[PDB]
Amino acid sequence: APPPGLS
Amino acid sequence: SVESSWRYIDTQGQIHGPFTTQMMSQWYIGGYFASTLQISRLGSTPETLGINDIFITLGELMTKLEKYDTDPFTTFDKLHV
Repeated sequence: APPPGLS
Repeated sequence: SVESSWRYIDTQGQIHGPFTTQMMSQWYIGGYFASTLQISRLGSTPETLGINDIFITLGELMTKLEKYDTDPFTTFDKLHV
């Protein structure tokens, strides 16, 4: 599951 | 035995963290981090690479280590903490 603030 | 805490700056310039080496490792292995991502090791303990509390790109962290195993974060703690 992705790190906050990065997509 | 110490584990590092890390921060990073997103593209909107917001600072996220502190996140542990293990967490950072997982995200790295997940393929979530760009080499241009600005990251920082928090100066919680001494360390031999010389990166405490500075902001450098992930790509630059790796040029400094000159070798990584599964990820630069785990490598750092193993080799420099």
